[PDB]
Amino acid sequence: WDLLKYDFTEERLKLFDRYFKYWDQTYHPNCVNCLDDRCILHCANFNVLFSTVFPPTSFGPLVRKIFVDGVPFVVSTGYHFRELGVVHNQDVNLHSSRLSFKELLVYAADPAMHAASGNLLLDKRTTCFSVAA
Amino acid sequence: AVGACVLCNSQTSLRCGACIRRPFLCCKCCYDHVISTSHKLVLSVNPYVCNAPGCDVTDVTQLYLGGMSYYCKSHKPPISFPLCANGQVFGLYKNTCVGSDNVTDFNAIATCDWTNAGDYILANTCTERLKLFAAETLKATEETFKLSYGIATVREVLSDRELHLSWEVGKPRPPLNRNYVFTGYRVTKNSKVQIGEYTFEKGAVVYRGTTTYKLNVGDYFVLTSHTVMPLSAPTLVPQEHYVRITGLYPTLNISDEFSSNVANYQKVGMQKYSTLQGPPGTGKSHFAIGLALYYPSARIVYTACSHAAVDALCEKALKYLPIDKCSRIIPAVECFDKFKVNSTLEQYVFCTVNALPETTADIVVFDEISMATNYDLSVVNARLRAKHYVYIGDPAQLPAPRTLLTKGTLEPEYFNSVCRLMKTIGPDMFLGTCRRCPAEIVDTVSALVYDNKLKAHKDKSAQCFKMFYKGVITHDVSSAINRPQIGVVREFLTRNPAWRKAVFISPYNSQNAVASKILGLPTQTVDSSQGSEYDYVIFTQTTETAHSCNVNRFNVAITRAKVGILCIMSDRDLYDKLQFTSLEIP
Amino acid sequence: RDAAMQRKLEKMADQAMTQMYKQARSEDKRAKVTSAMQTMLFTMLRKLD
Ligand SMILES: [Zn+2]
Ligand SMILES: [Zn+2]
Ligand SMILES: [Zn+2]
Repeated sequence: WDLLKYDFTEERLKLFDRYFKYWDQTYHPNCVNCLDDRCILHCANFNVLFSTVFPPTSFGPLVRKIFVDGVPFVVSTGYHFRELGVVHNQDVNLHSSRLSFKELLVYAADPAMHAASGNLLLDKRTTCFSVAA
Repeated sequence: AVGACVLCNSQTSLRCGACIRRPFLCCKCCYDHVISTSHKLVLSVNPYVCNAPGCDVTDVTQLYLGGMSYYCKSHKPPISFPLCANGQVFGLYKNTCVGSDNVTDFNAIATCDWTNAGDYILANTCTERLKLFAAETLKATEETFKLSYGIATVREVLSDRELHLSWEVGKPRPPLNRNYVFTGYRVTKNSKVQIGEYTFEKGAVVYRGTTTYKLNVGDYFVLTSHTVMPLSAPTLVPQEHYVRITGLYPTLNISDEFSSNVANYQKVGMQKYSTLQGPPGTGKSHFAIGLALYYPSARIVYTACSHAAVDALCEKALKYLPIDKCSRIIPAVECFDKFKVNSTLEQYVFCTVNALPETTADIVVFDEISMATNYDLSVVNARLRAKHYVYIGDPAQLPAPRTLLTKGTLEPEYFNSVCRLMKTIGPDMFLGTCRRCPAEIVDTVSALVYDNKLKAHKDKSAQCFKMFYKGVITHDVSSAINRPQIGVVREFLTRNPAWRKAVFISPYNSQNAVASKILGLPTQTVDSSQGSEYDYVIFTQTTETAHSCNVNRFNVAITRAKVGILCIMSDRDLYDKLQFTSLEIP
Repeated sequence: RDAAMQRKLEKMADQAMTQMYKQARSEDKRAKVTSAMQTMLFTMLRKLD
């Protein structure tokens, strides 16, 4: 799979049509489109099965380059859950003058900047997907 | 939140909300600023305002302490405490405060919105902290007054040096000078992008820029100002008489290139901060340049109040100082880019106050001290920290842009902190060998203002003629039209076309605006032209008002020419004072 | 009454001054933490290549 590819929305629908063609309930590959919490659970159950196919590198925070004071930043403007599908932030500022406290806290808590500013990590002690050092 | 006071430098948490700068005030100081002014809003970690829902009072003496919040009389709880008590507003450090009997100066600085010269007089005749607060208040009100001007919405782009520009109705016309450069930022499809900084001046506005650009639809230029940060560093540390020449490294080899400046350098090496009173062109541009070569052992830092005035500094600096070892830091408007960027550790540093990082040096030279204000001096001293400060010039130059000044122009000795000691206690140093201007101009300025300290260079050719015209005064927008002067221009140019090889000097470009219909030459302002001049000069005063063309305007504007200058003395001030030639129409 | 209402007002003023000191210290801590976080973000962005 393409390393940059994270959506897989079409692939999830193709998997559902291939293995659950006559499952008579609407399946939302992205749980943002679900009707209620019961539908969220229903579609997340299928997303659990369908995410075992897609690469583990395509999940986690969905990051893009934004500019603050004209200086580029790498922040997570979305997330690709193995269960909730692709979720995109709604209040995403690709450009900004300055961040006072709230956006500063969000970007500090954001693993995007730390992972992008860290060294690639291959930790063979654990089978868990390492991100960065 | 918490900081030192302006009158006492004592820690306090009270800030005047009705002050444009909101300085920190001691409890006694806050009380004094509250009782004697209409400043009824005082700020703290929380604003001193009635927090009761449905109330809008914003006083302080009417505000009472109720519970954990603030209330007025109409909403205070039964347990209430007056904010104004014991001659001090309730705030942090209510027991550790000294106050000051000098409270009228602070009130005059704050209450008066910089309308007359007395505000500047009292701002300059006080302590450092009060002067800095006055300077930042003046900058804030200058920004407010500048934002109340017209907005240039470009409807069409016609050609170069001229635009099909229109604006709104009612909004006034920007002034003539370059002090109102436009730095607006337009939007094209999604957000703001880079535009650039240019100094639009009146010659449908001529731009004095060396680069080219094509405007688009919806692009507008605004008088963009900056946020005035608080000023910490003083203008200058007090002087002290040194016993020996210290602070600068004495080298065993001395420079014999400027024999008449060795004594000046020796005297500078004895004083902490010094300033030499010399007319424009009296080694003003190269005094620091020759100092950097006489003693190549001091960190020489050059700075100017204008970004467009650095070309005169760099014209001969590259010939005198080395080019390889000198460099200019390029921030991330037209200057050299062949230098090496990010040269933090360098003996010679060229930069501007807008983007000057923290650094240290030994000798700092500030050319063009007339147009720099106390805020500019504080910025210069805060960006660059050194034990010596050198000021080149004199108060008898073109004054600073006192745009909000409505009454009579400020006296030269009140322009800056340097001008205060330059004219009251006496000039620390003076130049007695001024071999730059001939006998006419040097003798005139010596007999006029310069304490007969200048001597004749060479003989006066007495080739200058003055005609006796009268003219009529009529204002249309900001200038006047004089057909008799149009007549005398031709009556002077009739003799030879070789007279024209000159630079047209005029504070107001109305003559160029009138002539543009037939000639159309690009317009440039004389604000930043020192150090570069031609032999012949074309001078048309066209004015007689003391508001701008006052007594201290022409005595240094006639010093630019070498031997040829128009000396049309249409004003009845020095006509019957000198001996030139004059004739009537045959 | 002068030793019960005035003494209560003095205690209330001391409590208010203490709360103001705590709020000022909180704002100073906010400024320090803001500067630290901003510098951390700016010094980790420069290593992004
Ligand atoms: Zn005030
Ligand atoms: Zn005080
Ligand atoms: Zn109230």
